[PDB]
Amino acid sequence: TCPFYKKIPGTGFTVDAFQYGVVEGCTAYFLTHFHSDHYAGLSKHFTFPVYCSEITGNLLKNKLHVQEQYIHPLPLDTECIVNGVKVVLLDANHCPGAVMILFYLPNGTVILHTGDFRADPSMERSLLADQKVHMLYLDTTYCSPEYTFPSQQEVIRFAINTAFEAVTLNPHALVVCGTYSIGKEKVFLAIADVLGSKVGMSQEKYKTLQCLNIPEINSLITTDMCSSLVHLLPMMQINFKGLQSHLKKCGGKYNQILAFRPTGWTHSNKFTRIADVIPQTKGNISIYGIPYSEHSSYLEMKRFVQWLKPQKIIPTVNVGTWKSRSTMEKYFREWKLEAGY
Ligand SMILES: CN1CCN(C(=O)c2ccc3cc[nH]c3c2)CC1
Ligand code: NI
Repeated sequence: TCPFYKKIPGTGFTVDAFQYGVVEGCTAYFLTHFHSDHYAGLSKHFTFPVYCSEITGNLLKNKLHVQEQYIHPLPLDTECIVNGVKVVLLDANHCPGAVMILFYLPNGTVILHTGDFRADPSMERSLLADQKVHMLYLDTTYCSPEYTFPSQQEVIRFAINTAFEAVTLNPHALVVCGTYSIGKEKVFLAIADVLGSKVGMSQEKYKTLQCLNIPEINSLITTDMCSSLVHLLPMMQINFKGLQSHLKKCGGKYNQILAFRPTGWTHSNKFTRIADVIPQTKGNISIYGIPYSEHSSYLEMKRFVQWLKPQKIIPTVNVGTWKSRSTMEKYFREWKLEAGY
């Protein structure tokens, strides 16, 4: 059964609701982004209209084999009419193709669904600018003040400088970056760029990246592993055993591995600054966990909501426990009282 927080009232619409069979009364299914918790259920056999961004539509067609006749891509920042209701897609600052959705209900109510997002001040100058929003369906992933992390720019600076130092000291070092979904591409692209290398990867991962409309991508990625000194592997292989195994396969080209795991928040954010981060090392392998987030920090989320001043907030993450729900509700009230809405 489809949960209430995936339904848009006064419409025939659901958001990220593909794992519940045929949802009674749903005339159009929206998909915010191509992450598996959100697309779970879509396949070549899906025969209802799916509304999404162009990038998301490319991934549906080529990775899930959804038939073209049911994929309805919409341009960003453009008023569109869907089944008699005005909608707008906005960039979510999450992974490639991820959007927020504005719904203008026939009765005058305005609803913003953030999908997954990393709130940014730049959103305060989109089409949201002087738009009254009555209901906000909010990505509350990190809705607690302990969740701090650096800017994406600071984390990339650390990664570039770390990789460049290591490989300039040892030209026979290989760099490895973990991945398990789309998103966080800047990590491996920025490192390859500083090293003057293409990024080497599996055919399956290459296929995925070719769907993302990234400028000059043919110049940056390859399936020829032998030509590359930056390799991408599944996140599950980024451990001492898995990396030792990989090094064996490279045929004595390399004698050291520097590897990166781009996590979200971890407990070491409560203690350490990005400049001070150190790896776990065993012999000729080192592994850095770097806090590259594609979700709002607590402070970023707070600033967005206090700027927007919604009348009602509906959380879409951490909704399964009474303790989480009570904690989030207490922060929303704090934010409202501080800002005066
Ligand atoms: C930053 N943002 C906050 C929310 N917001 C309103 O609540 C609002 C109030 C009054 C009018 C009158 C026309 N449009 C309006 C929008 C728009 C500005
Ligand atoms: Ni996501």
